[PDB]
Amino acid sequence: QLRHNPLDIQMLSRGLHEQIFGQGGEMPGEAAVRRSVEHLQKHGLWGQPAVPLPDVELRLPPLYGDNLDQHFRLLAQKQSLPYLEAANLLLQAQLPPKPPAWAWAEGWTRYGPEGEAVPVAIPEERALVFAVAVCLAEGTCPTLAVAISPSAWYSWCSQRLVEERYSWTSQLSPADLIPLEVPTQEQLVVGHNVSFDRAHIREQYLIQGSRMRFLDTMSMHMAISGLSSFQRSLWIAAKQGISSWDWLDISSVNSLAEVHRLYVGGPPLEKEPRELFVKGTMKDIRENFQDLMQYCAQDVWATHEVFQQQLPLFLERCPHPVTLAGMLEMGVSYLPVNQNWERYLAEAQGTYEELQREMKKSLMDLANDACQLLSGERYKEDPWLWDLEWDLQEFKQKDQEDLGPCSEEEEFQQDVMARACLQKLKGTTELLPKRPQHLPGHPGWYRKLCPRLDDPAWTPGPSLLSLQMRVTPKLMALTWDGFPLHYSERHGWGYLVVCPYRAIESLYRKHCLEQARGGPKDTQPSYHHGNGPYNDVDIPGCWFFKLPHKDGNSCNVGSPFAKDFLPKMEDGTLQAGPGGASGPRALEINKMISFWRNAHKRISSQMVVWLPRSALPRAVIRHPDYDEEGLYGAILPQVVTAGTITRAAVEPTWLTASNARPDRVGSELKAMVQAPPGYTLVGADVDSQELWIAAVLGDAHFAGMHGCTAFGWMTLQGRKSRGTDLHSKTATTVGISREHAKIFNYGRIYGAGQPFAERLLMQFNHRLTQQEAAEKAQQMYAATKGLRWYRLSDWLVRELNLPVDRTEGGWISLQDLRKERAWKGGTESEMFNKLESIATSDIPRTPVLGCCISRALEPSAVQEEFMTSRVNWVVQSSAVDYLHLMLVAMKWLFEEFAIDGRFCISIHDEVRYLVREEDRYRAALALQITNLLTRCMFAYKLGLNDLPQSVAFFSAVDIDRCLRKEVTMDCKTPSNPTGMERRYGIPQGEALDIYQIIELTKGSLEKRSQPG
Amino acid sequence: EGSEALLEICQRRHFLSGSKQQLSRDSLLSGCHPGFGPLGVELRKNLAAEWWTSVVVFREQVFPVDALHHKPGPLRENLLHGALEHYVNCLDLVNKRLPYGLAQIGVCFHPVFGVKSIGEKTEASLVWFTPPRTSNQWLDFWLRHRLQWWRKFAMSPSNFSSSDCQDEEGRKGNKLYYNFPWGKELIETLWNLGDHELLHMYPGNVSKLHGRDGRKNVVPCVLSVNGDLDRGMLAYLYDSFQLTFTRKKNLHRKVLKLHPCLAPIKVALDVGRGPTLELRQVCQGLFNELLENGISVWPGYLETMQSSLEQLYSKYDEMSILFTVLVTETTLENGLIHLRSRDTTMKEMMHISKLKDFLIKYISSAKNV
Amino acid sequence: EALLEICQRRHFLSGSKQQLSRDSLLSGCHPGFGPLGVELRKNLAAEWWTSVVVFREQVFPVDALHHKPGPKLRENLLHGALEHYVNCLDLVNKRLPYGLAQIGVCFHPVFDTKGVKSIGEKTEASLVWFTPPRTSNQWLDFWLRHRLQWWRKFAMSPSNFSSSDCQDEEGRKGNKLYYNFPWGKELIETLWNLGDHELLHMYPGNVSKLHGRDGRKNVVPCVLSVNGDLDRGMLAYLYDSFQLTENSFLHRKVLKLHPCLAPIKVALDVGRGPTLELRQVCQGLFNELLENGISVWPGYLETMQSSLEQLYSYDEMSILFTVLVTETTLENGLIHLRSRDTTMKEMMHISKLKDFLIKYISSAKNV
DNA sequence: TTTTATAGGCCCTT
DNA sequence: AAGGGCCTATAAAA
DNA sequence: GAGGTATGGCACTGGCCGTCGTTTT
DNA sequence: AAAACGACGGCCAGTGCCATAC
Ligand SMILES: Nc1ccn([C@H]2C[C@H](O)[C@@H](COP(=O)(O)OP(=O)(O)OP(=O)(O)O)O2)c(=O)n1
Repeated sequence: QLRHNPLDIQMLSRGLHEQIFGQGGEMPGEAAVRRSVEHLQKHGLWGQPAVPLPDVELRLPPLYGDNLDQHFRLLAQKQSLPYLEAANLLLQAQLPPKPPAWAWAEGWTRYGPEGEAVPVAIPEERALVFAVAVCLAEGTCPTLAVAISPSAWYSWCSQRLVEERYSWTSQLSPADLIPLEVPTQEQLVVGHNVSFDRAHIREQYLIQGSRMRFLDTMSMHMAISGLSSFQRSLWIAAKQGISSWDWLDISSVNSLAEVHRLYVGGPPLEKEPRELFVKGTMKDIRENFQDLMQYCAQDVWATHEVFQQQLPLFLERCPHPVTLAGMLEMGVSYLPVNQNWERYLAEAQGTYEELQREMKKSLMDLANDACQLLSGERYKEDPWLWDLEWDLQEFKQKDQEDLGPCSEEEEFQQDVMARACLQKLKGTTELLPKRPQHLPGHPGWYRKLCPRLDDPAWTPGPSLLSLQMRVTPKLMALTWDGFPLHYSERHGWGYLVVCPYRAIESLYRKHCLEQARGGPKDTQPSYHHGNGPYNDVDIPGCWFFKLPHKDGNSCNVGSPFAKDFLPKMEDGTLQAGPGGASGPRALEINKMISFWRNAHKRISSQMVVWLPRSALPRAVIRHPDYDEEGLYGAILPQVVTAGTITRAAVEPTWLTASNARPDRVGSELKAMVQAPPGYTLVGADVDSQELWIAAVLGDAHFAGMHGCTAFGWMTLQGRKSRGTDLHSKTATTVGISREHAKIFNYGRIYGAGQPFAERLLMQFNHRLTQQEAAEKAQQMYAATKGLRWYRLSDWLVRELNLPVDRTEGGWISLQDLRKERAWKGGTESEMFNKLESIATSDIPRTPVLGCCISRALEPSAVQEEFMTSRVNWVVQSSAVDYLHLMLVAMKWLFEEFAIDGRFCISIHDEVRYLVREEDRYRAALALQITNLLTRCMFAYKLGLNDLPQSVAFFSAVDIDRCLRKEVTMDCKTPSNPTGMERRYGIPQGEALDIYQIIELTKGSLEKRSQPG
Repeated sequence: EGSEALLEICQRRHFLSGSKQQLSRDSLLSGCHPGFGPLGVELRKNLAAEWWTSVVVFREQVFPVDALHHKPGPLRENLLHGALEHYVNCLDLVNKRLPYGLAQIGVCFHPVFGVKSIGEKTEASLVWFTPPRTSNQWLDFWLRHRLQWWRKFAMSPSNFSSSDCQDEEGRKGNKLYYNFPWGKELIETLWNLGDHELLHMYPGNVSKLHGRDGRKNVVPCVLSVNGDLDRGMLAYLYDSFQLTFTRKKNLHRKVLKLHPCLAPIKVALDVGRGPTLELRQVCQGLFNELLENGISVWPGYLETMQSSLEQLYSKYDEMSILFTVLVTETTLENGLIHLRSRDTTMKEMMHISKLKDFLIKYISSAKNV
Repeated sequence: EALLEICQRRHFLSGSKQQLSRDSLLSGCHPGFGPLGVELRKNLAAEWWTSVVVFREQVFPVDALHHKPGPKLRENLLHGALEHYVNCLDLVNKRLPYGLAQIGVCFHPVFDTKGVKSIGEKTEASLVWFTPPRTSNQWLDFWLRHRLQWWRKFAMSPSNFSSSDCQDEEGRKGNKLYYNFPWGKELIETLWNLGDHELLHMYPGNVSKLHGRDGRKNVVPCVLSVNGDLDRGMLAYLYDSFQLTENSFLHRKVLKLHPCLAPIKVALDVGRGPTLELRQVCQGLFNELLENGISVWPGYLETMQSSLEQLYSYDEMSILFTVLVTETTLENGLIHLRSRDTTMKEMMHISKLKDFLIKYISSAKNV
């Protein structure tokens, strides 16, 4: 049961290859083998030693259909059939007119054809168009909602809206949410950004799986007519007031109004002018109940019409059922949480505050000293603080001996006299200007730094200070290689009302003691070297240089306190004026707190719904880990199923959640998602998903072999112990470090070019002078993606009959008469050519699932305009197809073999499921089977039946109790210093190989067959 | 060094009493110093008040307790023993809900090498009875909170450091240090003492000591947090004087940048030149108003005019007074008074009616920064 | 009396029944005070400090050691103030009339035949007033007046606080203050005109260091020593709060302690209903009151396992007001408020409760 | 306010 | 090491 | 012909409307 | 005593830069 590829690549086991219908496949030819072997010899990647892989034999679950493609088609069709039926019921539905007036009754009310409002428990409907409104001021509890179903309107009101109550529960429960699910037959809910609506229906927070699925008009809109973020800016600017703009009239931003404009058109829909839910209070919502209900019904109606137009387009444009099934599965994602979550939040915030306060204190103290420079007018002699405003204003206008003690009446009269005399001054106070001044007796910059007194959140001193303010580098007197810093308007931060150049020169002389156009008047040269423009800004002493930037000379430095300047701080090029460790400590604090400063408003505001003991299942209740005093609940991430042009998921918080880092304050965020007692999380991340997709596409384009191209060979059988791995070979060919080679390759593969490589080379070794470095980059590119050959693609043979140049292909020749672009020999040239072919085809479609690109990216609309976007879209949408395949296969395996589990989360590469502790090992086996099947499906759709044993199975599945990159991570953070185990009773999980899983599970997914 | 100038300022500004030789580092750290001046006493009072507000006031399970100074009753070394004695009686306060504390601030006496003498340290102790299952967690909690409390009023909070330590009997604990210019000195100790001392204190029926851990009864583990408030006051005094440089040394202004909550004197009040009777009347009224709202004021207007405004500003800065208030002939006309901040040395105009509210808001907000 | 039993039960006084006796309490050898007693004594000391130190521009805090090094224990705070006198004279630029105030524990011998000898502790508040002799006696009367008023300030029966005049062997005037306990009068504060003999004996030679300015002339100050027992004062106020039976019309008993001195101002408790909702609302109100400086007894942490009458019989703890939060409060925000003094029950909105308590305390202070 | 039920806790049963 | 005896305290309640 | 796709925050700047002080018959 | 005008300041959108994820 051992197979080898004709390129001597360890293949799928002969036992398993025949089970993936390998028998009766195509036989690879001989000339293709000769060409591939010659290519590998030319790239020096042929004949390398191979380490055999232990072949895996196991009875696979039944495979339906003739081939794997029919298998996946059947599975996805079965999974999505009822929801397609419900969507068709919505599609071919004639709706009654909405009621003339709305109910204003607690709960659900159904409106009859004559407008009569009959209360109902839940809408007894299989398909609904849904829109939920929440009072943002009151928190996260839904306030009112409207639903459309075939021949029925429904409106739901909250008890917190109908009933006036002094207090409601701060901690939400499913009883507070709205009911939709029918008890024990499967429902479909359609909405615009339907995840937000889903987060407000109670039954979706139960641990058990729910047969209700969701369809998002945003996701389908991105699938059919979407645009990139740059394309979004272009579209918005064009509609507000690149050579071809034909794509404007076929795509729009994801807002419901413009989606209705594109797909439905006709009369525009008007938004709420006051935004009462977003801004107003609950009283405002009550006072405008009918209008707000009408607006919600308008949103429901617009979404319904949009869905009616979209569904035929989406089904036509993504014809494979796997895409729809994967979108439905991604619609419902579950994040289990416990009380620890809350503590986490508090702890994180507390830590953040402390780390902030310290920093602020430092900065504030500096300001409190800088004012002294106004006393001696020495601010104009300061090499940093002479740029600031130091203005001040005025207020507005039009011995005896011991007398002894005193009488009781005497001191009484003295006290009352003092009080009465003091009252006169208050009486005078009420005669001076109504508008008070803000620090008239302080400098202008210090007045800017201080909060105004009438601010509700006021703190003493210049509390507004932060490391990101322009004044802060001046206050710390930051010095770059002996140079005071400065702020040029057009070019950010660099290193150098009359400028004190004598003081700057004295400071530089002192620094040297501690250890280029040449105008001596005004702007000056430096006999020193560096990047940036020099003489655009005029200074009397002007050896001006821009700070180095990781994004080239064209870019500018917005803050010296950025995380990438900590290495320069440790080097000593960048230094602090006060000295010691004030600078390094400030940069360390900034590094620690940047993630939380960005993400606290999202993480804290995340919506938790806590299940009561009654909602808790009996398995959870009867478990030793069940703490009755504790709280168990869920967060439903608000994922847009297809939020990018690549149809990838978009979630503001959880798809960008940082992994645990020892310095990042809130980095234990994903670890805080902890399974309930009796349940564990079984997850896995795909091994080099994008790299392998690109490699297999290149291999299929070049020949019928796996690893026939050099890039595919490297991706399949790289090894860091010796050479022959991709990064090490790139480093050996170029001449720089292996980490630099890795960053070069990963930057390039996303559709990069010459400037990126030249900039990275210059940043890495300034010692290599610009043009030399450029040549180096060029050579790198000639090795990776060979030189372009135009091949008569500008007529061209007629112009060639001059005769001038030779050969049947071009040499990027330029004619300058003013009367199929391929690549050449290179390891990645074949995959680049395949990607360009897919991008430039008339209707670019994903090679596996056949999903089309957006109508705003089709060549007929964007001819030769967005090329990097399309070539990157090919790989990224292929990854999305891979994700959909995995989801469909996992759903099929769970529903087939009765694995008590649920889809938890998917972060691009990672997929994690919430399984029972009993069936965690069966779930791991199912995950391995699904990975094998998805890789084989990719291979078959490309054209190759066999699959390398290297990528056949997952590297290792993670069985844990929380989301971590590795089960061994203890998630030490500033906010979680004690560690995961010592803070909360969460032990380390385990990583299981395919061999370990099969040994544990006897190679079966059946509960009876599982050993005990 | 700048330590000599700081001690000279403290001696001159009545932060520390006694002669220069009596205020040696050994004398100060041992607790055998002659005593504190009024400013030092007030600073220590503010520090103890902040400790009480951060431990006792905002916790339902922490109660005040008074322990006697003499052990036999037929001297005191630590406040732990009195709280351990009061544990059973005070258990009734929480209906035996086990996690609860007894807090006390008082003077303890320590022998040191006549040939041997006795030093006094006013220390603040919290004895926290906790269920054993959560003892280490509570220890970590208190460690974090105490360290944060020490760093809260510090100009250079990094000087306050925490270390982990082990008992010879295997009991975990944490120590807190302040980095004086000569090195680190111990200022607070947190120990997980178990229940051995508590059990030895009540021989016979152990059921008398049982406390409720939720639905379970267990003999509590005793957590002892003991901080030296004298050494803390000394540390904050050293922290107010920046020993660091460059332009900071060019300024070279002798100021004690004490935290507003800890500064012994908040405001300084003085008169200018003009009609003395009216100015004295208005200053007496303002002084009474400010005192009535609990804001400490230094009555500089009672002294005649012998020093300049610069001399007054330097004297007040050495006394760590937050604000200086000047009443002139202008105040009699339009009611505006001159307010000078210690931090920025900048002068501002403020009307008298707004002064009390502004000062109270400043003091209250200083905690919330 | 039954008052001692109540103090034992309500954690005003610590120790057993036999350890708490009239002789033991007066001698100062009692085991110690309960948390409520400690808070009452702290409030009393704060009231003393606000009426003596911040009251006068010339009064400064002082720290005196407890052991008086040299091979004994402290008996009075006078010695420490006299030691700090010369150093603090520079604080006032030798402006002679000025004071040093201090509150601290002093030790005195105590023993009984039943023998050996024991040590008792008394927490005393001392004011040492250096005044020119020409007005010294006048100042003495002043302080006497003030001290008497202060004792009468918080007293339900100020007539029990009495003042007596006494004379030294060498003709120095002084005053004593007494409280009328049920068994008789007991001394609680002492004021003496000590001349300058202790001060001169403290500095043999260099008498020029002790000179203080008084109308451009230099004179050695006269020392006035005011010494009050805060322990016995707290005991006196406890006895004064136990004015026979309770209010309204079982003969239960209430301690009508002064609002400024009462250790606990308000008590918070829940009624019948959703425990989580009521506890959340009570926690919010508790945090609000603490942030506004109102001492609160957190009874909601025990729910309401006891009856309403036993819960009110807080009266033995001298709590000014009792607040009950029910499921009705979740609807309209109204809570039940019971006053200790009048025993009247009222409905009040939570929003007004903190303001009402603060205004009540402020008016009690200004009366 | 029990009383019977509910988890504690401690002495005895393969 | 288990589960099954003993009293036994708890908290909302028929 | 471009390192790609998303998310989001903070600091800084400019345009517009309300208020207040100042100036005219 | 009514009418024109300039200055100061707050609110919101746009822009640049930085920080996360895959
Ligand atoms: N629990 C995990 C964590 C990670 N990975 C894999 C997915 C990533 O693709 C891989 C990291 O690959 P590098 O880019 O770091 O490459 P290697 O270090 O694996 O390759 P080389 O041997 O060439 O250095 O880790 C995994 O399978 N399971």
